[PDB]
Amino acid sequence: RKVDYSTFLQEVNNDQVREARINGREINVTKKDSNRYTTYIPVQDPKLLDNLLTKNVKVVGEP
Amino acid sequence: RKVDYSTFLQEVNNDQVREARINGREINVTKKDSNRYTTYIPVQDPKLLDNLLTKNVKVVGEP
Amino acid sequence: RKVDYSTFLQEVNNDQVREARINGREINVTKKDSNRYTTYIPVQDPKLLDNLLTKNVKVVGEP
Amino acid sequence: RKVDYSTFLQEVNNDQVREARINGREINVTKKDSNRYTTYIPVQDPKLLDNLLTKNVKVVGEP
Amino acid sequence: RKVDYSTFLQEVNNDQVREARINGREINVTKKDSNRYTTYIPVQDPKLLDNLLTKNVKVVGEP
Amino acid sequence: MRKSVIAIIIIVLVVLYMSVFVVKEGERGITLRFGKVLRDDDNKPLVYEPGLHFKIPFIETVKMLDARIQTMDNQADRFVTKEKKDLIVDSYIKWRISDFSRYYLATGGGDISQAEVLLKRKFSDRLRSEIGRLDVKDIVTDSRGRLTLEVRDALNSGSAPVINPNSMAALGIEVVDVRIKQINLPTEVSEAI
Amino acid sequence: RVVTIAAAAIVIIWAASGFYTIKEAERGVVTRFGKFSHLVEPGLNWKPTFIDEVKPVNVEAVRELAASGVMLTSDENVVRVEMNVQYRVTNPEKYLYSVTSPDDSLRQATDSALRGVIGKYTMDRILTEGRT
Amino acid sequence: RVVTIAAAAIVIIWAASGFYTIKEAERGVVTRFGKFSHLVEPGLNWKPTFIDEVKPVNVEAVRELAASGVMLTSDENVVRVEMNVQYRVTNPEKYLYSVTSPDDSLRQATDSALRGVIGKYTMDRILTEGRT
Repeated sequence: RKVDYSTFLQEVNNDQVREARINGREINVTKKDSNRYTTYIPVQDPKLLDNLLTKNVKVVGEP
Repeated sequence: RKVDYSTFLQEVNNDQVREARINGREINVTKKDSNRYTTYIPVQDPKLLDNLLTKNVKVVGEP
Repeated sequence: RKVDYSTFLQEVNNDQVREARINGREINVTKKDSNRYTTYIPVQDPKLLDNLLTKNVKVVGEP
Repeated sequence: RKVDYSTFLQEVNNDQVREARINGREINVTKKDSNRYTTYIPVQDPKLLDNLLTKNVKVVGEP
Repeated sequence: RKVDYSTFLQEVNNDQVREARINGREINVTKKDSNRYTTYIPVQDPKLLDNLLTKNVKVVGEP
Repeated sequence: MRKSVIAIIIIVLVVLYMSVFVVKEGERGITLRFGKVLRDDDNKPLVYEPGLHFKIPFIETVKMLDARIQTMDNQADRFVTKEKKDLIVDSYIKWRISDFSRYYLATGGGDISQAEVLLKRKFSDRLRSEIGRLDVKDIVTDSRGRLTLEVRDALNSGSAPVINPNSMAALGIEVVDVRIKQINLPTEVSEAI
Repeated sequence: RVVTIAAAAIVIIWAASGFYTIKEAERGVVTRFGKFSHLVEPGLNWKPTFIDEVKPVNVEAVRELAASGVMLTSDENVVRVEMNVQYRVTNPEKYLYSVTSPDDSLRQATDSALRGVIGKYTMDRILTEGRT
Repeated sequence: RVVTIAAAAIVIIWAASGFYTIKEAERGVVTRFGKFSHLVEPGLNWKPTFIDEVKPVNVEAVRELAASGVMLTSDENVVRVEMNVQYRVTNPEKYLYSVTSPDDSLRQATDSALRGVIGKYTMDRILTEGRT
């Protein structure tokens, strides 16, 4: 089940997810209600990390 | 042992890391209490290197 | 020899390095007292070149 | 002739350069007095082209 | 015909170009007076695209 | 056999390569043997004008003397004018080697450093003595017509084929032009202005 | 037969290394073992390799020099003055052998001449009717 | 023939130990036992070991020293005076066999002469026309 990047941004703007597993382009996302999905970054977005860090959303990388 | 990036940055702001050996995608980290672990950059963040330099945290590259 | 990147940073802040030869990943540092050593960059730092210039440190590229 | 990058810079700010041709990392530098010397870029500098343009220095690309 | 990058920027700043087809480094410039030539981007210039869009210049990418 | 012929021809070729001598048009250079190149050809050593020459492989060493005008600049100086006002003169002097043998013999070494320091000392002394008689306004107004030409003529002649030991003509050097680049005032006078 | 083939090979290498190119704008000064052989026009040319050397010099191009300084005037006044000097190279043997680094010598001469000329005039006369 | 071989070896050792080198700026003095009988120019030379002793002294290079002091003037006024003295060495025999450590002796002589001259003139003359 795949979710739009924009929708991801207004969703995290509403403080509703907890974890962001970043695997290169694709991201594994779990909401506050234990709903898991995948989102794709269109292009490189520097503001992504700043927005994710500011709103207390945890991020984890992958090997 | 792998440690989450958000926890890593918060711990760095806590001034509890002493050395961070960065291997490109990888980071090998030593806590002030001699605890060794390993973490990952999700996507390139110059603010990471800025935060480690301003916190007087040792940074190590390798060939 | 090998020297930590943060050590190089604080070293160039105090103005006792003279020549810095950049070969891609590696750095061959020349001290003011004819001491030569080697440093490595953790990750791409735009502020590095500006900082080296503003302190009147010779910078030499390689083919 | 090989000339390092720093003195090329303070020659640019002291407008002794007339034409610079950049094929790759290297720059074929021509002075106002028609003396040419090659320079090597240590690491990519975003401010380099801006500084070159503001000083009214002729810039030439390469195929 | 080949026209230098700085000359091309002086031309676009003076409202003389109409459309620009960008193929990687290569750029095919068409002036407002139906004269076509070709230029090359020396290094990555972030200000280039902003300057082109600001001066009401048609910009066309290619496969 | 043919191997011996190849060996002998390559050995004579490398001997010729080690014994070849080249002198460029710009400079005139004489051979440097450890003992005897001094006082060659009776009193005056050999000049060795530019061109091909032959040298003994190891008894002597190559070295060159430049043969065109050199520039020596005095970055900063302090002079006292007639009215006891300090002045800073930044000036450059152009000198040409007149006679090479006497230039080599009189200077301690073939290096231009010794001749440069001798010229700087004499020129500085010559200049200091000359200026003290004038006023700062006259210095800044018509220096070239009253200082530089007179200093150059005095340094060439040596006043204050007859050669004065005091004169620079006694040395192999000759002064072709003396100019004053920049004139500066003490920080107090500059602040007052 | 070996000696003849060796001679042919060495003369072929001699001729191949003999050729050189000189840019259209520039001229050349060729010296055989440092004797100033002659003056060489632009284009493709031949010279005995390992015997004579050619030095190229930019003659067609026009060279510009900038001279700036804080300079004392006649009426005990200091002014910042900037000049540009355009010059071109002729008879390149003179440019190559008369004076070491002619550009620096010309820069120093320009500074000296600027000081000499500016010393005569007063500040206001400069600031108003300088250029001509 | 063992004695002959030993004698040849001693002669070869003599030849290999006799030679010495002198830099261009320096000049050597060779002493025949105690007495000095020759001065040698900057070139490769050979001396009989244990029979001749060579000492090199720098000549061309110039030595520079500083003389600085708190001084009493003619009108009993204190002044800080600094000077630099540059000298060179000639006649190495005198430089080596006249005074113990001539550099220190020249330093003290310079200090004494500067003391003698500064106290002759008054304070303001020293302050204004001290340079020439």
